[PDB]
Amino acid sequence: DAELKIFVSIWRKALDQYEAKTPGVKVVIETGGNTSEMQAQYLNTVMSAKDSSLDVLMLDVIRPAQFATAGWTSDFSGKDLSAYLPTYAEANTVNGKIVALPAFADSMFLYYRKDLLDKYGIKPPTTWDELKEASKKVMEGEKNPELQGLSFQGKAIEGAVCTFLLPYWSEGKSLVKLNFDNKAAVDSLKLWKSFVDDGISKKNISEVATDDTRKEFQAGKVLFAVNWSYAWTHFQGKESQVNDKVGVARLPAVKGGEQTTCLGGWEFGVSAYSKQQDEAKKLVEYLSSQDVSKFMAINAALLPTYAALYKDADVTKTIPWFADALPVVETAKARPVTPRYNEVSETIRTTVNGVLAGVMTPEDGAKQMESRLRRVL
Ligand SMILES: CCCCCCCCO[C@H]1O[C@H](CS(=O)(=O)O)[C@@H](O)[C@H](O)[C@H]1O
Repeated sequence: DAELKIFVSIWRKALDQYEAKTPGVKVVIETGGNTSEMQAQYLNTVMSAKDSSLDVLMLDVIRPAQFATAGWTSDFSGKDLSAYLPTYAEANTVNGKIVALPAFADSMFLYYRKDLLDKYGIKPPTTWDELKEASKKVMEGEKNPELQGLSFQGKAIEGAVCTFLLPYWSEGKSLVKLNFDNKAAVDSLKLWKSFVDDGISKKNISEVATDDTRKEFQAGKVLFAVNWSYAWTHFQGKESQVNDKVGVARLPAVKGGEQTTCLGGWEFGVSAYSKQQDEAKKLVEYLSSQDVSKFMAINAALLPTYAALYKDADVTKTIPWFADALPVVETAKARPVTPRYNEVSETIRTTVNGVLAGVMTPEDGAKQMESRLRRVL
């Protein structure tokens, strides 16, 4: 018997299946913020205070180092992660302890209006330069002041960390020992600024969060969108203007660079302060199972944590492009692994937001970012 509390901020469907096979166990969803940094700030407060209310925590792929070192989670003792994609086995392992079980993979893709590219004879762009030239050509034809060339995240949210690193990684650089490439940091901030200055992105991109990009593209207002796999279900759902009008490509590269992307995804941890440790673990073993991974791929376009589900016939029937997504996820670059990740994120996202709001130049942004990261890495 148990009333379990899960922090998830279609999962209700998965929880109803567990309840239907587990008599005397009911599960209630709890929330605290939309974007991941908001969820982190909240969980820091209640975990710091040893709050026993939550049993299971849905945590971002960037969280296990913090949660492990603070002793905020109950480790899966003797657990083998070898069935999961190795990138997620590694992320959920800290000094040899299994901190959490993978919930779903994720990576950033380029969503595009394949109807608009097709009308203008344009191929999916492989460089930001090709994306600019495509946007200009489509915008000149459409004469549509509501049509944005490129939606990307400029709000001071976790997503803007990812935004900063896409061009940095593309140029072949790494952040981590801190290894700050100033030229590539300014080049990243200049690129995102250049879309606002050129009109290819809207004047207030600094106000745009992950799900703003999702809603605006879904409403038919965006040619090109940087986003995560979950967007797909919404694009092809009942309140979309873009059903059957969406292509998915690897992100453009910077001139002469690689088509790199950011690793994302989430995992289920058990709270160290949970009073229902045994039933919490059993719920997490169900939620991290292959059957539930498959259900979440088909019903919510969450990329699987199991390699085999990428080319499972029921998964590809629903989302054909998942068959091409496995190597993108497998090769995706990771945000720095550190217990102090919240300080890394805070520095990077506020610098991106400031540059895009015009509050600081890319040059001053990069300098201030490097000074702040030095005290943290
Ligand atoms: C039914 C459940 C749907 C939720 C699936 C996507 C959640 C957002 O997660 C993605 O974006 C984060 C940035 S942000 O949007 O929080 O700024 C990244 O950190 C994550 O790694 C990535 O998976």
